[PDB]
Amino acid sequence: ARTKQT
Amino acid sequence: PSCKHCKDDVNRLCRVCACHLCGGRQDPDKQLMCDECDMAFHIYCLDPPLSSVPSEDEWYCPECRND
Ligand SMILES: [Zn+2]
Ligand SMILES: [Zn+2]
Ligand SMILES: [Zn+2]
Ligand SMILES: [Zn+2]
Repeated sequence: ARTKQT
Repeated sequence: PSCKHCKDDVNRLCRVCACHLCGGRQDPDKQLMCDECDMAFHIYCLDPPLSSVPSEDEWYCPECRND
């Protein structure tokens, strides 16, 4: 899943 | 300011541009981005909280989750 850092 | 709500003040909570549940900016590597609404959520702020980031492609937050 997509994180804030990405 | 990129964010009109908190004016990018690092000492201010913001549930718009940081964690939508707690307003905190720490641990962006642990903030999940909802694939529908695009808000951020700390894994440890969810109910239930996740001990790690999910490997699954897509993730939907509690507000967008199709029960
Ligand atoms: Zn903000
Ligand atoms: Zn949080
Ligand atoms: Zn959502
Ligand atoms: Zn909300």
